[PDB]
Amino acid sequence: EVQLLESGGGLVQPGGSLRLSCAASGFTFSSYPMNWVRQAPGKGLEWVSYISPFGGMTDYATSVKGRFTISRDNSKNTLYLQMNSLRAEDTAVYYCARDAMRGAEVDYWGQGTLVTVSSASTKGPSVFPLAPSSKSTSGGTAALGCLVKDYFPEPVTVSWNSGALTSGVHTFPAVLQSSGLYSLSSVVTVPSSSLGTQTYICNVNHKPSNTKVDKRVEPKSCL
Amino acid sequence: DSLLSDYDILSLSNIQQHSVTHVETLLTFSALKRHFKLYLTSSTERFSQNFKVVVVDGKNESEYTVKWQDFFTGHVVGEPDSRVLAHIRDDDVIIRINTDGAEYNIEPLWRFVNDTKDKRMLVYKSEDIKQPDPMKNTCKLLVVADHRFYRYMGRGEESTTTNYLIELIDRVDDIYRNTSWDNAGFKGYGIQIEQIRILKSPQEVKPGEKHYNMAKSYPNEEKDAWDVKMLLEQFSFDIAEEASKVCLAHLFTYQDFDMGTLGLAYVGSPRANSHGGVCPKAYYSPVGKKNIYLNSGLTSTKNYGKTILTKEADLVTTHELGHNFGAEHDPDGLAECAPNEDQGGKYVMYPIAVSGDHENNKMFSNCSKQSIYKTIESKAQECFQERSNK
Amino acid sequence: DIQMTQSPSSLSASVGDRVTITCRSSQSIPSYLNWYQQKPGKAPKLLIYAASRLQSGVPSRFSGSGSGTDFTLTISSLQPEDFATYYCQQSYSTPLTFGGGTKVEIKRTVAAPSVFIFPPSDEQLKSGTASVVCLLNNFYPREAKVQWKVDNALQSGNSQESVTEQDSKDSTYSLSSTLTLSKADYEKHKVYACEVTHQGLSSPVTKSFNRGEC
Ligand SMILES: [Zn+2]
Repeated sequence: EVQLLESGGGLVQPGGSLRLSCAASGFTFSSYPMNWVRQAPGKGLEWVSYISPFGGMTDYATSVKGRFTISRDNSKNTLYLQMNSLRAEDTAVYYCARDAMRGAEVDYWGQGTLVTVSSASTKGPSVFPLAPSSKSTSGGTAALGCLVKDYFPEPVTVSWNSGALTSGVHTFPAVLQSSGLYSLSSVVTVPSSSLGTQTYICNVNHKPSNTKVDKRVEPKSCL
Repeated sequence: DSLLSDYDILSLSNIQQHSVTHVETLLTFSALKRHFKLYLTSSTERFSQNFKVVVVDGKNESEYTVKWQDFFTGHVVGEPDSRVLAHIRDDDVIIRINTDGAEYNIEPLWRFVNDTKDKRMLVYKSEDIKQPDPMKNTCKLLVVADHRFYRYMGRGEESTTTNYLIELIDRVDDIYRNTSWDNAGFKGYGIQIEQIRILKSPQEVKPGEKHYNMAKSYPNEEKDAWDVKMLLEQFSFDIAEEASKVCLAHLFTYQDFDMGTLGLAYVGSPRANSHGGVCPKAYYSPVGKKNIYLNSGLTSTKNYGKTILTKEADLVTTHELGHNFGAEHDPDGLAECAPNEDQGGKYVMYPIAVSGDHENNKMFSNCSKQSIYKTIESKAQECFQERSNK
Repeated sequence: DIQMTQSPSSLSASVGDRVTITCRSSQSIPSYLNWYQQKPGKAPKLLIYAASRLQSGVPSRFSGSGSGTDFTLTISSLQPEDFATYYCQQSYSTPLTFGGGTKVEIKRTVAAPSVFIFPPSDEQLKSGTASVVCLLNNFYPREAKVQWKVDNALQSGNSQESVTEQDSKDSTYSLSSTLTLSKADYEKHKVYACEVTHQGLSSPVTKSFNRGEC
């Protein structure tokens, strides 16, 4: 049961520093070389760093040559990746991969720490009504959801009706806004005959920041 | 310099009369409290037909003709149960005598008094230092002596360096061949030199580069020595080409390691998926775009600023080679794996280095012999050649 | 520096169809190329190493071949549990970099998307920002992008469409474009509309919702 737990990773301003660690367990750490691999949000995934089994030969990618530092305390059974002078482009999920002690591939990966960087404090999500109306709705095409905008960090779990339903509700990947803050609006379509009959109240919760947001909107057609 | 108890001084030219298959010897000297009448033999065939000694340089290489008339091996008169190794030259003398349990050793004085021009012997007893299929029973081991070892323990001369290296390796092989790894007839799976590489000068490197022979140290130039693990890793990286065709590749160096350690080699394992140990198992590394073979080793012959005696150097070498042969450091919890000082003293493979405390300090513990047997049983069928000599 | 390429970037196949993935390098990697599979939301898992060998743990349907420059990964049968993005990696040089990424999803029948747009709310009017989100639900395939600009407006970055991930059970796609508008353009933009373009649809249904006009 080879498990590679990772720690660290959070909202940090540009020019900061992080010391996220790989709590490698279940195998002989001292003999296996390791790699540090990143994954941009919604994009491809690229290798970042390599370290020799004893820490002798260490080299990085071309983009992190002078800003990163990888070290191993084999006594404490843990792999480190100290990065300084972080940049906005470094927003990525950082996986810790164990290089295959045979060949040159990798067998087992970590779970990744969502290292997000921005000069924006964790602000509580705000929800604006996607209210149905006589003039704004036509036919059976009905819309309803939580217009969550200007929230930071991610992730935020999409719980609807106290999280009763987890399938059939489309949770759009959160999309960055022009203000540099996350925003998502999960929407599921239901028949118009039950638009004003059954209550459709959506909920959102921010796990890392312990921010729970719920906005109540009366089912009215407005004008 | 004067740390051990018995360190009586001898003069080679005056006391060693050296009276006379192939060439016999009946040399004698009045060392310590014994007349020490010896009997020694040497021959051409004692050296391998592929025993090539290369003294490397910066892009240049040379071959040194080993004097097979020199390295002696025989017995003490009146003691047929004894075993004595020796190496007699005009000035170079490295003799080691085993009889009645007690061990008598000889070294030139120039290694200790910091004056290389002194000629004298250092006779002492190691007990008084203050502190089953044959034909696949030989691991061709490659000897590497970096620039520090050649400059400090070889007077700057290649001949002394290779003579000392061969004598120490013969000592280690004599230690190895005696032990029976299974408490049965399965004995004699020792080592043998295939090729000695003597690095006479430091290897110039580009700034920011690394080498196991450079004139600095990796972790910090403030210290005068490398980190043990980093040095071993770099040596394995650099010798990867020359370590492919040899069962082992051992590096001999001269620097004062931190916290009193002297050597550390990659631990062996009989498992196929494990790399590092007796067999040259393959392991690729994208850093150098080359295969890396983890059948390496390391032996420093300097602790606490003073050159250590040949007995402690031999002990450190066989400790590193036992680590290579699959053994592990003895567990201090059990007295059967490693007893206290009174009942024979610590065994080999102890976490700390013990030079000559007691008699079984040169003997492998069964608690560490089992692992060596496990590794050898699976690696002999793969990377063990013939003895090729006597 | 070794540059690595994958083709096709996104391909569709049935359950029984034979999917072949081509991964071409910018050099002649001797034999060190290996593939990975990552399902959305999980760490990548290695399938094939040395470009011709299968890992102990991956089903024997995955086969790899190709030496020198041309490298290929082939899966004989697309079992419904192997629908995830694949990255090919070279492990020859120090800056070992992975491929761009190929994605495989369920091939189904031709779909008929729907059209709907949501204007900014009344509370949005007093908020100071007008946000418009479109509604595209239960459509196939995702390879249909719409970039509709209103009355010569510089729409970039903000007009980032949000599309859900291809589930292996529901297998339905939902899309929602993001349109950002200022209060100043409310008077100048008297026309509000959205565009659709899909392989199923014969004509672009211009679902336009103006204030009081449809
Ligand atoms: Zn040791």
